[PDB]
Amino acid sequence: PVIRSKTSARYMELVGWLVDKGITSEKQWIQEDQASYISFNAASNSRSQIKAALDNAGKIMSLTKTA
Amino acid sequence: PGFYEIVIKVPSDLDEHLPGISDSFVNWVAEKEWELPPDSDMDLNLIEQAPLTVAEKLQRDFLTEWRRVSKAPEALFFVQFEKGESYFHMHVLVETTGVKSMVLGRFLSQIREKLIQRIYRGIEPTLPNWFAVTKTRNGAGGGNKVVDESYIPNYLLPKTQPELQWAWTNMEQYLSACLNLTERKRLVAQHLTHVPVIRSKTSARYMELVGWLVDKGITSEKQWIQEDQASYISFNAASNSRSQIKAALDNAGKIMSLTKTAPDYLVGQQPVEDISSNRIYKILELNGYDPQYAASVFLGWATKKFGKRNTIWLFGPATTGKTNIAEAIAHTVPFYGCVNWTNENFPFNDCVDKMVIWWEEGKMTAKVVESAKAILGGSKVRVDQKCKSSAQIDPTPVIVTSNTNMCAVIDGNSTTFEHQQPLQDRMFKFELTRRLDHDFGKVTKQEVKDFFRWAKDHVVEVEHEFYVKKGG
Amino acid sequence: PGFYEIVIKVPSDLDEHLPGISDSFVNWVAEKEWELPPDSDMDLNLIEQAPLTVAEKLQRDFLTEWRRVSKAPEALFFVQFEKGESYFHMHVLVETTGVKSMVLGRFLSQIREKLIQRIYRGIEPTLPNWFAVTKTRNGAGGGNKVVDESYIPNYLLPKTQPELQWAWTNMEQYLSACLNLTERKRLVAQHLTPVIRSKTSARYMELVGWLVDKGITSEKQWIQEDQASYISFNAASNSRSQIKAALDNAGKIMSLTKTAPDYLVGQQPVEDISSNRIYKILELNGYDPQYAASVFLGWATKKFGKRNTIWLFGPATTGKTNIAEAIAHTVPFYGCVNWTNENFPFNDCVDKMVIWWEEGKMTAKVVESAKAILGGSKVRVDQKCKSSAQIDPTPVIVTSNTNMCAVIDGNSTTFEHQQPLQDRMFKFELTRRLDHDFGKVTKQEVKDFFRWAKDHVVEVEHEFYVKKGG
Amino acid sequence: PGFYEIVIKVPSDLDEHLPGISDSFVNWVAEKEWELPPDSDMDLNLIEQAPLTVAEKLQRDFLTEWRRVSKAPEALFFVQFEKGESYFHMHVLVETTGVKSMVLGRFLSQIREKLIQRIYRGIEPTLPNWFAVTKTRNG
Amino acid sequence: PVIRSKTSARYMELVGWLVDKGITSEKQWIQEDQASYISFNAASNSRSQIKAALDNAGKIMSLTKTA
Repeated sequence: PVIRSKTSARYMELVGWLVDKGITSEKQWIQEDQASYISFNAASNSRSQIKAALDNAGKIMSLTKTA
Repeated sequence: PGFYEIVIKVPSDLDEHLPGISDSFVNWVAEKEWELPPDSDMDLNLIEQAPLTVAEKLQRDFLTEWRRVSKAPEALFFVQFEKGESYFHMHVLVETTGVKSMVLGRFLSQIREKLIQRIYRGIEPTLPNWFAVTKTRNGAGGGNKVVDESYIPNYLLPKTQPELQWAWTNMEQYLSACLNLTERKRLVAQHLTHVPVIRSKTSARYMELVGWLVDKGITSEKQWIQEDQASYISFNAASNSRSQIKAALDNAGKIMSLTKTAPDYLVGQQPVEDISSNRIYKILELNGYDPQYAASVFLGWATKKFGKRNTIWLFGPATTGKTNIAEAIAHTVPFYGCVNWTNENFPFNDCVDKMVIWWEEGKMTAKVVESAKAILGGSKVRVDQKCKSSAQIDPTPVIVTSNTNMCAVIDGNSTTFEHQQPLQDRMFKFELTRRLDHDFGKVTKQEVKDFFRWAKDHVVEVEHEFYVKKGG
Repeated sequence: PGFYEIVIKVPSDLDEHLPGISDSFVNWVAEKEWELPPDSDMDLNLIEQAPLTVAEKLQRDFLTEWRRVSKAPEALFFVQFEKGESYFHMHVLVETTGVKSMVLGRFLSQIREKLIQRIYRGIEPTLPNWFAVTKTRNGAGGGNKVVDESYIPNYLLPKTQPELQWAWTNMEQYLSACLNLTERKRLVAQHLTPVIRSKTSARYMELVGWLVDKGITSEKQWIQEDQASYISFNAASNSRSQIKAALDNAGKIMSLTKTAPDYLVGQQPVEDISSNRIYKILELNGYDPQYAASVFLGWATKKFGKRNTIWLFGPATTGKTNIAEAIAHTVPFYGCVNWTNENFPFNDCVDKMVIWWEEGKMTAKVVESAKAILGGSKVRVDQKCKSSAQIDPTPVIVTSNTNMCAVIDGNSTTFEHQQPLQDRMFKFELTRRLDHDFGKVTKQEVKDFFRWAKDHVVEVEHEFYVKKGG
Repeated sequence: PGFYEIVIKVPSDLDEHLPGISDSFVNWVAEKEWELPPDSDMDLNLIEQAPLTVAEKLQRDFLTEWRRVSKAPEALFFVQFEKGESYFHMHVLVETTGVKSMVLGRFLSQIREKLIQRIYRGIEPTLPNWFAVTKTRNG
Repeated sequence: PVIRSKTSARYMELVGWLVDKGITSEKQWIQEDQASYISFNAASNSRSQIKAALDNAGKIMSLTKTA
């Protein structure tokens, strides 16, 4: 299935925009744009979301795409 | 433009929901037959008849009352008659033009009363909350849910023939998708293919606080109180505000770890009007060195302008116009670290995750001479740590303030001089032999800031050499 | 000088937009040919012929009528004949000289009627809104838009062949940019080149302020000053989620801001120093109380640096602990260095203003950090079950009876770090024992001693042995 | 001493707000000019012309009608013409002496009728409530 | 400063009754009035409040009263 909501669509768009630039960890986020980083880090549920997004992007890049 | 999701339950059982209804109403509702348009692939057998007419009358009266009470006949709307699992309802949508959130409650009650007095003719439906508006939270807590245009293709259009019955809307972008599954599916697919930040009153202030903190140079709780104790206390009243302090501190640290150059924080803002009063000026003029040339050399060394020769070495006994300036610089910069010359295995243990490498009364070691030459010659290298993993040390301006000849690189229980020329061709020799008086006073951070700023107001041609020109 | 943006649609299809037009007009529209200037890179094939004549006549008559209704023949203008996606239009621009913004509709209608009666000969174009003025807001609620000279190179000049057909203007700076893409692009490239208010936070701020004013060190003093407040703030659902935070915040605020000398300075002057217990202890032992008082004044005010430490050496029960017992009770916060714990000896000394060392014994595990702490130098040390913390230069006092220079290292001792420690303290020789009727030192006695010290300042010489009493 | 906050929305477009206006009015509004007084440092280029004359005529007739209906020509007042982003609005203030809050509405209606029958020459501006008084609550 | 609320007043009355009746442990509460003990031991949050009030009463009696 593909549940949708106001909190999941933003996360989907964020991960889709991140995987395009090849984000590795939080270090690359500040290099690209710290404004968007602090925007999401301002919330309280983003701490547990960024850690999962990093691993998800890593696992995706390694299984689908090739160097 | 936002919209309000109004829920209007369509009475399914006219005998139970509308006890005592006149027979004329039921006759007129049952005699009205409907037929889908010619270009409509929807199956009419699944769609009802009397409930369809009831929903049509209800939504028509609702739209009429809304246009009459809001004075906005050109307002957009989107009605969709569906069939719930146990009762019929409608996902009515009306724009917020001319109707604020603090007046919607009264208009809803007025429209409900008008519908009960006109359609049902006084008889009020006995359904659990037959007329209400979607809220951001269940109960009387959350407020009116002001959805967006993306809510239509995200919940209404995805529904197909089984749950769909009819729909009415004046928007030009959802005209053919009223009674056509193909158009609805096409719009849903287009919306999914089309699809970042979030705007909130609680995050907007945090985004400015994190930017003001880095501007003021705060990297801990003491620095926050140094500016204003009341301001710091205001941002730590509740647990949510307390965790915010730690989050902001961590983010500010990780950001400062990736600025662009150290001088970005050391260089002052406003110019200098009296440099003679600065202690650095007197320290440089007493040892026999042109303050202007020394300031230019310091600016070029801190800005990574020399590259290979981007290093300064203050010679002469300890505390001779060498230790005071270095201590002031270390106290001014956010983080610092003293090179542990005693620990030849991991002398850079204290210089981990630091912006400046300070060598206070310490001799050069041969165990980290090759790796240190890379950072001194403008090159990156990942050195080890004391019981910790390695870490890349980007080209950072190193400052040496020792008394013994640094060329005598020690290699354990002996001494060598093979690294004399290699280390001398990438450092500046500052023969600061003059000793400061007991009443000289320690240099402050504002003094270092003013010195670094004046270094920019009076720039001179800095020559890449070993021996720095003295004050003639 | 501003300009008015008046849109004028050019009827393309003369049969549909101008029904009933005479054949003579169509003949003139189709016969009049046009040709770009010699220095024009635009393609004439893409530019239509019939609409160009109509646009030229329209703009000419419009300028002629404007120069008459405004009384400004030398006014600047800028016309650009373009081609929309489904209808032709012109971005006519006229200066605001002569004609105002409020009295514009009348002149516009008059010019439209004249243009009709002249070119179209009574027949009015059937194009929806074929003659109007660009408003400041999309709708029936906005005044006439008054653009500026910068509006041309930021909207009209960027446009290209698929859009443009012709343009007319008298400005010396925009003549070559009317029928030339190179000049248009050149001009386009040259012109472009926290606090928070809340009822739940105000109470917390007021509580922090009251605690800082009264000076609540630990939780015990809270109940002493007020019990109802501690009961109310503890009755909350979170219980003890804010009490400890407020205590730590107040402690840190009072430590970083104020210091011990702020309170050690006595208020009123000393009336009799001989009656003080510290003075008697210092005099009976054969040491000039004046130098000791000056040393204490300079030590709290961290004015010695390396030698910013006192070492009251002597046998036990010789007026050594009696002074520290009062010095620690007078100051707000106090601690004790645990010499037995070689790993974390500074377990109790956490954010304290005065560090008292009772029967201290230097160890090899903290011989480096000790030299920096006692010597008035910033240094970071690892805390017990807590992160590291920098102990800023703080007055430290020792009251041991053994040799502090002896560095213990398990089942042995080394005197390598003897001179560094000897050159950073003030050794004493207090051998006289105090009687039972001497009594302990009070809190006011320390303040009186500090006041007498400030009242009698002498040169403090960096000597190992303190000057004895002559 | 209190004052009544009166607001007058000057027609931003006479052709759209005042349909059928006489030609003499437009001619007088266009041909009329003004200059900066001696003790004035405001740029005349930024200040409009026709709106200035319109506001002057409006405030003059309003003050005359108020002094005639109140029988207090020596009363205080304060008129200030503004230039809004969407439309032009005037801020008129009159003393609350000799005029109660009840008869204030009747006097306002009377002067409005006089203005629409004399100034506008029987033309009602299309702007919503072109003339009214500010209340203590938006509504 | 003092927070005002029903729970605050209830806790104040509780600690007052405790320090008046000389209660210092859970045994004395049952010895005097075993009904209030079971009444306050129902809610989960009240269990921590009981210990907090006990400690507060003990400290208050140690600071004010003497041996």
